[PDB]
Amino acid sequence: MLPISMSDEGDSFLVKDSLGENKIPKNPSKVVILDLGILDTFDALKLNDKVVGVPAKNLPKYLQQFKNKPSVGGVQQVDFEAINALKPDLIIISGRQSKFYDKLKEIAPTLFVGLDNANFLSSFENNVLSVAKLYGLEKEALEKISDIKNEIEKAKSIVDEDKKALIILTNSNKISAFGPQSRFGIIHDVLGINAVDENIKVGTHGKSINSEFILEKNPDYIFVVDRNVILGNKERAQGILDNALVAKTKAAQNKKIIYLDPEYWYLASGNGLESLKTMILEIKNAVK
Ligand SMILES: [Fe+3]
Repeated sequence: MLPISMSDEGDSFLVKDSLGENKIPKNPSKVVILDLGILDTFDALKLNDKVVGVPAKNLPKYLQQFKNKPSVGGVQQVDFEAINALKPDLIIISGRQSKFYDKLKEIAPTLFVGLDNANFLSSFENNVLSVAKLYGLEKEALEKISDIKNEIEKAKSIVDEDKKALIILTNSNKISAFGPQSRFGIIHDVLGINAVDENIKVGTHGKSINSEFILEKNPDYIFVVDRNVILGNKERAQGILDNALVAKTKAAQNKKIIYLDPEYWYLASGNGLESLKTMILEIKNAVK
C-alpha cells in the first residue's frame, strides 16, 4: 500500500497515491466524499463547508450534520450523474470505490484514502495528514492524531493478555471469521487483544465458519459485526448465536459476546479523527 505523497506547486499539489496521480488544488471548495471516516475527519478539522456531496444512503448516526448535503448515493451505489452535476473540484474515495476510479477521475481529481490493514496506524495518519495539508491544517491534525494515540494507550493498558478474542461478521445466517491484519484487524494489531486463532488470515471476505468452530476455539471474547444491520435484513446476530454450542463458550458464560456498532466497524469509519476515537473507546469499554 503506497503512502500518499504530495508536492507543492503553488496553487495546487501534485498528489500520488496507490491508484494514481492527480493535481489537487489548494483549499478545494467542492469536495465529494465517499469514505465515511474521511467525512468525519472533515468535520473534525471544521471543513464542513468544503463538502458538496456525501453518500446519504449510508449516512450513520454520528454524521447527521451532513444530511443537508447533496446525496451522491451510497458507499457502493455511487451516483455518477449526481457527482457530475455538482461539478466538484475533488472526489475522495476509499477501498469500496476503487473499482470506480476511472469513471470518477473523468469528473474530477480523485484522491484515494485506503486503509492498509497490515499497517493501519500509518495509513490512517497519512490519510488525515494529506487531507489536512490541502488546507494548511497540519497542526490541528497532529493534535487530534496525538489524542487518538492517547486513547490507544488507555485501551492497551487495560487489556488482559491471558484472554483471546474471535472476530465474526454475520450476514444473513452466515458467520465469517476475521483475524489479525483483516478489515477488523485493529482489535488485534493496534489494541493488542490476542486472537484465539492467529491462523485465521484473511482480508475483506473472511473464513466461513459455524457454531461448532466457535465452541472448538472457545474464545473469551467474541466481537460481532452484524452486516445485517447495514443491509436491512431480518436476521440478527443475537439470534444466530443464541444456541447451545455458543452458550458453552467462555465468551457466552462471561457475557463477552460484544455486538459492535456496524455503522462504525462495517462502514469502516477508521479514517475519522472522532469516529476512530469512538471505536477505540467501544473496544476498551467492552473489555475493561
Ligand atoms: Fe461490503
